[PDB]
Amino acid sequence: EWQENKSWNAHFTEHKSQGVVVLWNENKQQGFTNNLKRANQAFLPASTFKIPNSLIALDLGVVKDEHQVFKWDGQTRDIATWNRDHNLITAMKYSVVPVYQEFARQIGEARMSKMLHAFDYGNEDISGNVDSFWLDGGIRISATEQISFLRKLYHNKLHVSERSQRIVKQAMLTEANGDYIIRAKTGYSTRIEPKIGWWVGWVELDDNVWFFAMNMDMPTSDGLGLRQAITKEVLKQEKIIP
Ligand SMILES: O=C(O)c1c(Cn2cccn2)ccc2c1OB(O)CO2
Repeated sequence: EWQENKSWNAHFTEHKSQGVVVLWNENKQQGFTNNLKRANQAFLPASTFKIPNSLIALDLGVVKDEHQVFKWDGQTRDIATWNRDHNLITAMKYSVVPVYQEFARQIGEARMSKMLHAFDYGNEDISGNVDSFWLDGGIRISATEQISFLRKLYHNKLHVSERSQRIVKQAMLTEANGDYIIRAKTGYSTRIEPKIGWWVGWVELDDNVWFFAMNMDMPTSDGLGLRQAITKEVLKQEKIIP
């Protein structure tokens, strides 16, 4: 069920980095990680919370489909991609916080709390500001717990409609070619220590699917590219991608 492979530490070492990668082989039902303790510690989800928050908003009508437009409110913010109109697709891709804060207001916390207990998401706790608990409130989740939630979403087993789950999976699309497909979501948590980055999702092959969840220390914005680079080094060492 779970094996530790400390050879993968070489990939964090050679980049002067600390973190964890967790993998799950769905055909064989086997899990793998470089550090079993950190794999099972809880952190703020940050922008990886955009997956469940999308699901809830669609199932309630706040978002009607993936073409509906959320136009720029005219307030200039330090991230430049955020100062333009978006839909569900581009708002996931550029991690556009103020679009999703507006959703959370619309949903309100009786219904947000209800959906998270139904989802069995993390510690299920939404203490703090209705529109920022995932960035500086009481909600926490581990890498192994990210994997269990994502497996339900892959199999359409969450207690929302099939249509909602299909639309969110479309909007998670990150990479594809003749060898693999990746559906995933980035996160960057900087408001409460420790600053960390996330990348969670899966790799679809012709005949199997490998779920993944990673996080790593991130004192400076300069190492954000390492989230994907280290993850792909593990995948290649294990012969999952070329
Ligand atoms: O890593 C994030 O997703 C991300 C980034 C960087 N980034 C966006 C797309 C790829 N990288 C910047 C700000 C931010 C972010 O997520 B959240 O946790 C909210 O704020």
